[PDB]
Amino acid sequence: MVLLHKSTHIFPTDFASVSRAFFNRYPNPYSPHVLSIDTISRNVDQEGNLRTTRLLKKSGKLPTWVKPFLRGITETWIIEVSVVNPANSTMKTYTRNLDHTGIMKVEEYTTYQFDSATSSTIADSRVKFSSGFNMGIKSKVEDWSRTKFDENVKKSRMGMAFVIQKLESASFAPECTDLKTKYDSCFNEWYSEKFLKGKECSKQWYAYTTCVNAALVKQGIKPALDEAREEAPFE
Amino acid sequence: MVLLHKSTHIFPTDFASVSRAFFNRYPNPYSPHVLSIDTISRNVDQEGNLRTTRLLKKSGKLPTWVKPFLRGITETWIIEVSVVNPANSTMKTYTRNLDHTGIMKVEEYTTYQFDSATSSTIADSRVKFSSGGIKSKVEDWSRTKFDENVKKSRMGMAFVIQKLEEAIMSASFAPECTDLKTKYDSCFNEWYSEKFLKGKSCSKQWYAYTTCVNAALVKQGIKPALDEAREEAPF
Amino acid sequence: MVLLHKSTHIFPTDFASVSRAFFNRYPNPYSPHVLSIDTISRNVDQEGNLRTTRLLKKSGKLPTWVKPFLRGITETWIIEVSVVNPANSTMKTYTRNLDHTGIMKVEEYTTYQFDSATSSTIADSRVKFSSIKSKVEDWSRTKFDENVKKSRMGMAFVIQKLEEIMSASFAPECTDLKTKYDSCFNEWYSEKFLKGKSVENECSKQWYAYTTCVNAALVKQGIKPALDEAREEAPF
Repeated sequence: MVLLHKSTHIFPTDFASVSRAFFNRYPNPYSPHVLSIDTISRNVDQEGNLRTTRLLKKSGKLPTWVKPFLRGITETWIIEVSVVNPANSTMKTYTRNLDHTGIMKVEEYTTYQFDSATSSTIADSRVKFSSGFNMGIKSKVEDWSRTKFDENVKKSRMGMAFVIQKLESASFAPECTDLKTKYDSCFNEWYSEKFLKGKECSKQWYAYTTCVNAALVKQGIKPALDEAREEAPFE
Repeated sequence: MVLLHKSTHIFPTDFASVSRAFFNRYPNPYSPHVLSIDTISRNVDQEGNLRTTRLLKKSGKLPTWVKPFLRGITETWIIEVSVVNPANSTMKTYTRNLDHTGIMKVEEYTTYQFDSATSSTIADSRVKFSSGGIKSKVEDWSRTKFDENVKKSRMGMAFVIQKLEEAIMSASFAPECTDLKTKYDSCFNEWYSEKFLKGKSCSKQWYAYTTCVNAALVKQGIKPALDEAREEAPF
Repeated sequence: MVLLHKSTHIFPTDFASVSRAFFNRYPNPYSPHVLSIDTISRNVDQEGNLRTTRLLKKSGKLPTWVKPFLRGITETWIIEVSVVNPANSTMKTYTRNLDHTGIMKVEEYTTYQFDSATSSTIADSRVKFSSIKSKVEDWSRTKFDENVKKSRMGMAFVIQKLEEIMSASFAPECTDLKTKYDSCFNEWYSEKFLKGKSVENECSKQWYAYTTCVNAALVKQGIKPALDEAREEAPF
């Protein structure tokens, strides 16, 4: 069963601020379940657009309709894929869960564009919930999905606003966090001062990605992540 | 079965600040479950007192003792009724849930009074839990919920008061109404603080907003329960 | 079954700031479940170190594997024991749950020390969970990861706030007294004790009023025997 939801939020600020905030959105007080975020790949493609894949870990609980052994708190992984076009001031993002996909797959697409008439950045989100099994509890799944969607809409807008206002996070592998911080800082400067302006972090990136990959080898999620990295969600 | 709880909090500030904060208390980082707040009716009565009814939506979970089909995350609607007397610096407020009432009804009365002698505003709260073999469990649940609510109320109000004193908005349940709501609320807030509370005294903004909300409410399952509740006289 | 976890966090600030923040860490937006914190005992010992025992109450839920009547939201009590050596810029802390210990006991030790090479305060934490093995493991790992995050975010929040809304007593009738005591203590702690200038504050009147109130409330609480028992223990 497939359930679709959609939302629009308008940020009263420039595209550059919104996109930077996206890359720095966690941690914030409105997203308590997020535990870590790592950058898996990043490059500027030949067309001049930034392509990034990130991996998030969160705590959470499966719905009450699942088998009892699967109930309770656990950690889940999310892939996040994005493209930024600095010349057109556009961004597209996609997320999906990497685990529990037979029970529930939740995919979210968001596009960001600038409304010059109102000097604001428009974020249009579409979410697809794909539920595996029970039709007998259709209404319940529906209710659940709506509730999840509504919570996510709020968390997204509050968290982004928080970060935007602040501008004016851990690796899943603690031994990589310091390296991540060093890379992220380098990237943030380059992103704001060079890339978005149409105008450098190789050592920091190398150290960090080597650390993350060594950690990922030992993680059960790696095959699922590799598989998802094969997908082309924007195609 | 009826369980009663009471609490008092003293805000070390003036009535105007506390009352304004009440109308703008959400969102705040201490109340993650609140999803929207709408103004259903508002007027100054012939005695000069402000009468307001609002409608809140929250996410939440029913207690573990309910039927398995009812367990899990859901959304609930809350009615909020208030009277403000600016001459006497008093406010009274009442909330109750509109749905799930067969399982649990939770009613809260709060009075706010300015004590000029101690330069403080006293908030006295009373909560009545009316529950439809597991008495001790219901008691524990009610105590815990109450203690959580006391904390969230004082922390959230303090957060908002501090923001207003040193001088990110709430959603409508109907996203197509949120922008209209923001415009109405802005107008009201200015009138409330600068004119009403000072004894010196938004129709277009109100009209557009309320027309939007009512059109959305027609389509909501909660409308009959809301109408019923609006007939009640909690004070 | 015993499950062990460990973590390290480095705060880019001085020992005094980190230690003060520890005693004022709640409330903060990253720890929604904490409902109250009370000081049960405090003294400067003959060696010049601050010995404190505190009692925290939090809301929470037992794991899904417990009997159905025990499921659902509840309140739980935590003991927190600490020692501060201002001369050496060291602090050690210990927490454990006082109730439900037959189901799950969670003990955490944290040490704070100053790394002069990096001008930072190092916090080393070790957690022991004493308890469907895989499910318990998943639960413990998840709880640990959540707690590591809440601790670092909450501490950073409070440190930043003081560099640039108070906690409740479990007994509401004692909160005002607690605030008066805590304020006095805080001022002394930062201005005198951490600077090696005093082993005795002027907070005795505030302490007396507050502790008398708390103890009167504690007599009526089911947790008192468990608290007394835990206070007999010597975690360090």
